[PDB]
Amino acid sequence: KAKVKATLGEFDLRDYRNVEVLKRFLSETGKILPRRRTGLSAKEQRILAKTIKRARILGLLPFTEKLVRK
Amino acid sequence: ARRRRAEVRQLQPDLVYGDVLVTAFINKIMRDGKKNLAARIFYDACKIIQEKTGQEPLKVFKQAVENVKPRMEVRSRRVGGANYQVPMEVSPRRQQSLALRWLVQAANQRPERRAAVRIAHELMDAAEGKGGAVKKKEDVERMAEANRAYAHYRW
Amino acid sequence: KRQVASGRAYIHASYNNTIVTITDPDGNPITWSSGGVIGYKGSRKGTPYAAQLAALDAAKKAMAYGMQSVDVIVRGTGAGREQAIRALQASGLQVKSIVDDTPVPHNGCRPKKKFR
RNA sequence: GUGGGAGAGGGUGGUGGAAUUCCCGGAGUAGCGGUGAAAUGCGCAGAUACCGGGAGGAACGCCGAUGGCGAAGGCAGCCACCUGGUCCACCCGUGACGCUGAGGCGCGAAAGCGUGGGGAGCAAACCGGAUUAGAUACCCGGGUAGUCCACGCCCUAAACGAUGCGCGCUAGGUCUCUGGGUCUCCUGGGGGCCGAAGCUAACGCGUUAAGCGCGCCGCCUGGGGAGUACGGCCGCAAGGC
Ligand SMILES: [Mg+2]
Ligand SMILES: [Mg+2]
Ligand SMILES: [Mg+2]
Ligand SMILES: [Mg+2]
Ligand SMILES: [Mg+2]
Ligand SMILES: [Mg+2]
Ligand SMILES: [Mg+2]
Ligand SMILES: [Mg+2]
Ligand SMILES: [Mg+2]
Ligand SMILES: [Mg+2]
Ligand SMILES: [Mg+2]
Ligand SMILES: [Mg+2]
Ligand SMILES: [Mg+2]
Ligand SMILES: [Mg+2]
Ligand SMILES: [Mg+2]
Ligand SMILES: [Mg+2]
Ligand SMILES: [Mg+2]
Ligand SMILES: [Mg+2]
Ligand SMILES: [Mg+2]
Ligand SMILES: [Mg+2]
Ligand SMILES: [Mg+2]
Ligand SMILES: [Mg+2]
Ligand SMILES: [Mg+2]
Ligand SMILES: [Mg+2]
Ligand SMILES: [Mg+2]
Ligand SMILES: [Mg+2]
Ligand SMILES: [Mg+2]
Ligand SMILES: [Mg+2]
Ligand SMILES: [Mg+2]
Ligand SMILES: [Mg+2]
Ligand SMILES: [Mg+2]
Ligand SMILES: [Mg+2]
Ligand SMILES: [Mg+2]
Ligand SMILES: [Mg+2]
Ligand SMILES: [Mg+2]
Repeated sequence: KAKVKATLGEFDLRDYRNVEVLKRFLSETGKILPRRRTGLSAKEQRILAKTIKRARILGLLPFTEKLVRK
Repeated sequence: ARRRRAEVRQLQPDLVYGDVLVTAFINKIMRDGKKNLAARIFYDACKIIQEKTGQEPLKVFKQAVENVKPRMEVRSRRVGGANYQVPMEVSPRRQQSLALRWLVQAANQRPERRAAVRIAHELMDAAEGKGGAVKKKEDVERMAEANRAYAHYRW
Repeated sequence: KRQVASGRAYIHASYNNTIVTITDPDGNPITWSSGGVIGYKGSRKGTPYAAQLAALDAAKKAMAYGMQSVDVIVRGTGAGREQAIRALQASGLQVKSIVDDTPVPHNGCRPKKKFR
């Protein structure tokens, strides 16, 4: 399976307003994806998590979602 | 059978029909090791069942044993306290054994005086779809379709 | 007396019971059923067969209301949490979609001693 | 000193969503809950389930790790402000200014105390239901103090790495966090795992020493009696030294 960073450009991990790329790092639900599927380093993941929470509080990223086909 | 599969005994064929189920039924009739008396019982019953109804005793025997074979039963399984009755299907070999046992036990639970008469009338009733053996079979099947709520305990 | 023709179906399954509430596309309920609505009384209500029977009974009451297309919402976990959806699929109601919306907190309340 | 860096380090104020409970409303019947089974309990004054709205308290899912920070206790949503510690590179400045540390002083999980707030959920005591030979327990239903906040006390612990602090010396290999570098790698500084020499009663330790040395502090001298008695000091008390 493909990791998120493998298929992506040279993007800003500190931009909480870019929903297009931050949506890639969320799961089918609103959960943040683990490093196994994001292909990020520890520092990169640590920054991404905080930017994702920032975007969430601004109503740009979903706090949680609903699972399908279950 | 802890180690092996307990290979099934292959009964000898029959001298009159040449069929193995007849020999198995004759064994089920035999008691105290008297296969001669049991064979005489079964074959006088064959004559009686072929005369009182003008059909061949072969296919009537086969159809009766086929009518008595059940398709489901219950076994007790220990789960969370006292055990429960769990339904399940039946092996063909066990279907054969249970059918013949119910045949003999319902034949000897009959009022008829002579043994051969009991055997003949029991086979007739079972071949028609009624009688005591088929009643026990349908009670076994009524155990299924009833406690089917435990269908997730099949094992 | 409603003729709803379409709606949602919520399956709340626990380890003590499973209940099905058939509702309309804007949230109000139409009918419902459970393991106690049908004959079972005690722990028998938590078996998958009771969940199947409850789903089927609720689906038939929906037929009485005139339900054809159904969206499924699932909350909780227990025996027959899936059997309810299976019976609901084969009940005669065209299943639109299945959704698991089990509410999980963000670590807000302190559980009972059983749950720690 | 300069220039960079990582962080649930601390304090203050703000702020977000999920969930529980409760209240208002809509729609909707006959049970829900709970257990190995059950019963107490709740429900026709309309519950449970579903939908919308409101209130309030407490805690921060995914990220999260075998991770990080702190002297220890301990510290997880997000934002801002105030502030501590620490690491690296540059080789710039002072020029032995160092190490330890009896007493003292400060900090010190939880529970507990006092005054005043707060109170969803949980929950000692307690009230019931079961189970059992009995149930004063485990299991179920309720439920107060408390848990939360402000301020002042309390000074205990498996306060654990059961390993005091500092410095130097003594094979490496592997995983990792964070810096620098001419960036298959090297070089620092933390977190693990194997294992040289050596150590150990053995288990095991082994550049994060329980190895080889040095400095300084604390403590030990058979078990029970007993962390008891008396005395002193501290404390509102419980009690602590
Ligand atoms: Mg139940
Ligand atoms: Mg912090
Ligand atoms: Mg802080
Ligand atoms: Mg209401
Ligand atoms: Mg009532
Ligand atoms: Mg009542
Ligand atoms: Mg009443
Ligand atoms: Mg209130
Ligand atoms: Mg985790
Ligand atoms: Mg700082
Ligand atoms: Mg110089
Ligand atoms: Mg000089
Ligand atoms: Mg010192
Ligand atoms: Mg001192
Ligand atoms: Mg304290
Ligand atoms: Mg306290
Ligand atoms: Mg108090
Ligand atoms: Mg409670
Ligand atoms: Mg209780
Ligand atoms: Mg009693
Ligand atoms: Mg020493
Ligand atoms: Mg580098
Ligand atoms: Mg540290
Ligand atoms: Mg190292
Ligand atoms: Mg050796
Ligand atoms: Mg070792
Ligand atoms: Mg050393
Ligand atoms: Mg030693
Ligand atoms: Mg002492
Ligand atoms: Mg002594
Ligand atoms: Mg003591
Ligand atoms: Mg004295
Ligand atoms: Mg004293
Ligand atoms: Mg005094
Ligand atoms: Mg004491």
